[PDB]
Amino acid sequence: NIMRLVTPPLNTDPENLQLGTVTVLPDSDEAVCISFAITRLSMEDLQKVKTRVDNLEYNQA
Amino acid sequence: ERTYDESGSYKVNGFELFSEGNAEDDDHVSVVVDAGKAYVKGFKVDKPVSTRISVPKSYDLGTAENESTIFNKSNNSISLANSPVKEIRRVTGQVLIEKERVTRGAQGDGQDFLSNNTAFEI
Amino acid sequence: GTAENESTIFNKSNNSISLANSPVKEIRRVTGQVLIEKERVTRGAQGDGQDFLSNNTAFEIVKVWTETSPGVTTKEYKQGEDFRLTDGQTIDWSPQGQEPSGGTSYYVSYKYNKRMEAGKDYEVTTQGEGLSKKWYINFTPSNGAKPIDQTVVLVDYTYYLARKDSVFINKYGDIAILPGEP
Amino acid sequence: VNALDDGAMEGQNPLTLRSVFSEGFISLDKADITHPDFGIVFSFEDAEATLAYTEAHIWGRLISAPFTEERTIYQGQASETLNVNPYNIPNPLAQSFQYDENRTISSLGLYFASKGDKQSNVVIQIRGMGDQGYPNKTIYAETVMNADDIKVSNNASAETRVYFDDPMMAEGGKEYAIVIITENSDYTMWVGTRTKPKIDKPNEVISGNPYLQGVLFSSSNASTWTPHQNSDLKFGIYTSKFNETATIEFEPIKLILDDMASSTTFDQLKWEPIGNYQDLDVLGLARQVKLRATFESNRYISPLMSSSDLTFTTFLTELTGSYVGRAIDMTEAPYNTVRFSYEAFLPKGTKVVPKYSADDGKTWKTFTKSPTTTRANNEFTRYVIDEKVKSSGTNTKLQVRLDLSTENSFLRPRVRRLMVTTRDE
Amino acid sequence: VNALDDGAMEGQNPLTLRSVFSEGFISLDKADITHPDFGIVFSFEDAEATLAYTEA
Amino acid sequence: TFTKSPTTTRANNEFTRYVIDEKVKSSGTNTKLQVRLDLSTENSFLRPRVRRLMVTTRDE
Repeated sequence: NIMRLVTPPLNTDPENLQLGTVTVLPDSDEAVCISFAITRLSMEDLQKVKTRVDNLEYNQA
Repeated sequence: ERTYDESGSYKVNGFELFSEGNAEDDDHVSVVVDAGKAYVKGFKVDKPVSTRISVPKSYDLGTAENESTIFNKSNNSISLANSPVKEIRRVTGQVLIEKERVTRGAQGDGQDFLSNNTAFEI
Repeated sequence: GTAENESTIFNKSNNSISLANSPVKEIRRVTGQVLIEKERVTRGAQGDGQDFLSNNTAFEIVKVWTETSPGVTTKEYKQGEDFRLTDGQTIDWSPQGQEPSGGTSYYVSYKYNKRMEAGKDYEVTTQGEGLSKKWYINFTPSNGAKPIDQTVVLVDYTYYLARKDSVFINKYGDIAILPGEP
Repeated sequence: VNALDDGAMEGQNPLTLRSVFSEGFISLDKADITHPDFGIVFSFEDAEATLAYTEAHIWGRLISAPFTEERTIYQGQASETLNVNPYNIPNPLAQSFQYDENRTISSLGLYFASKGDKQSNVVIQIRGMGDQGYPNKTIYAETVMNADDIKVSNNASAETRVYFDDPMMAEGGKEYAIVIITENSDYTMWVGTRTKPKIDKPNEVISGNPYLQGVLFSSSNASTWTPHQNSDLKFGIYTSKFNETATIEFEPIKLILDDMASSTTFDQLKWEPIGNYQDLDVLGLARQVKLRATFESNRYISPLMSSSDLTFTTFLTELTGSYVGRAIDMTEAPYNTVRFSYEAFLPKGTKVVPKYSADDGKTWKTFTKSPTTTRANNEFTRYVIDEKVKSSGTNTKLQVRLDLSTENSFLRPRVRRLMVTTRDE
Repeated sequence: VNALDDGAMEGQNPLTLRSVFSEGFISLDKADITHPDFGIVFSFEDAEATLAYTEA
Repeated sequence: TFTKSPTTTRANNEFTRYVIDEKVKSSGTNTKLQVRLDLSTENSFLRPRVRRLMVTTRDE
């Protein structure tokens, strides 16, 4: 599709983990690579998220 | 089974994408996937070194037809909307012929053919 | 044989237009200038941006305006300082002048070349028989899009070709035929 | 909820909250008023939205009125005439008031000393009062009064009655200001001024202030107001109290034996002739059936429809309209789940259909789930929908819509406190 | 974004949003006008800031 | 000064949105914040403009 409307293919296979998408420009050697891999969240990260939520509700108050 | 039922598939680290453009083939673009670790379907997938992959170049064509623009005598140039143009199939515009010599046919009240068969006004 | 860009001026008084070549097989394309009146368009979020029209073959903007009730023009935007036609596809608001607020809807009127559809915009009929038979494009349906009056309609179609062959006999008594050029 | 109370939005490239959209029905900034389907009217005093009457045969008399009016405020003393536009006569006015409780204003009373020609008209408005005791630009009601409707007298005896299509809910302890506007320079009104003789009783003079809690105002552009502390308009304000039911009767009436079966098949509680329809009829193939319609009354009944003389087509008009919000760009916050919440008051024979679009109004979708209902008050009920609109993938655009419709003119729906939020799950 | 439209800030011991700071360019409360390097001017109607002309 | 280059999104014909997201501190956490924008020109007519400044912090 044209660059304004191009989208990556839609997939729902559980057996595969998506690491990212590669976009190729029309008739060119250049290509745009982006990583969208799902990454874990350790307990420290979740605690930091909880602290962020606490700050959010404090600011709301 | 326990890992997938608890957390599903996820990445741990690595697996960054980088473009290199190695000239293994003119019809492909090389891409490098950096080393990393991940758990897919509950099974660990540890890769110590980067993996090279190649994508085919895009050559599929879109057709634009009846792209209209009003011609101005002051400015002769007219632009095309789609940028990566390959080839122009046809350009058509109204043209005026002045003083075209025509021979009268032998038959009376007959028909004399013009040099161009796309005429619409005398 | 292929006939392309066969031109005929369309008249509002007489919708029918004839095809020069008699044995027509199929009509590849019928195109004519059509006017769209009161096409709803939504303003994009980006200021001084571009809003895409439903048809990408537009070549002239007639009127751009907004309405709160039917027939009441709240405002009419002036072409050349408020907006301009870009690439025959978009209403570009890059000129300095006024523009609608982001997320608001406004009307657009414009002209474009529509590829007419058989059985929807026109119907094909015939009168005669044999070599005198003729094919016509009638533009009969009421809801179908008709060409603007006193504009050119281009038709692309194919038609069969005749062939003339010569009969020969050799000294062995073998009758044979050489095919001529169609 | 916090965004519900903002009521402000920029024109060119507005910053919008991601995954949030709410309408407090307090301003026009959030609404796409230029949309072709936009036909709703706001009531800023109540922060509600409703449908205004639109006209697009036999007469009918409103026997059991839907409410009873009572004159609570009345300043009767008058002494002088003041031109409605004093500062532009070759060679607008307002009067403030307030109530100590929550009252449903139904109609106004005004007294005009002179009027213009047949074609002239006067615009009557109710505007709010700001903190420093002056009229503001907010308008809670508006109507147009023709010259015929404006009665005049040389002794301040003629009282022209002003009705609005929507009742004005005056909140207790808040000031409000009647406003009178007209471009014509030949309109005058009676004003009572302290220390001046009365028109009908010169022997007596207005000793104290005519209306203590109000002030007369004058302006050259309906923005800057000059107060007249010692003067007040001669006016009266009527407040209403709605009753249980209302009844209309039509004047007596394609062959009667087919006609009465055909008619009583359509005149029923569920078709657009809403309410308990009844008739009586006369034998001998007489033509004079007489119709009656009874319906349940409420506090939102239009005083203009009650006061006006009905017909079988003005009544039984099916009003329609919709609210359409400005398109929201959710590119930086893709979503696939939507939580739609709104409070709606639904009299019998009314509907509110929520809708959404993820393509800038090109296509409008509908929710498959049925809303869960929680009661807000006696009238309004809260409707909430929580549905995964997209099974796979994520949308990047949002545009909220509500479709309102009615079966008859008197009974209309009302909506308020519209909150829409989106999520990615 | 919501804090961008506030445009108010107390003088002595102000309550401030944690991990948030935004300037709507509609008031001087958020700005440290007494800083040595402060040399911008406000355009409150446009909610913009720029530089004014100065000699030498 | 931030080491990353800002990602650009166009706002209108004049203004462009600049966004930076950088882990300013590799280890530990800061406890103070003071925002600053430095504006400069090289003639008297052509001057820059700024609006809608928003700065937020996180612990990651």
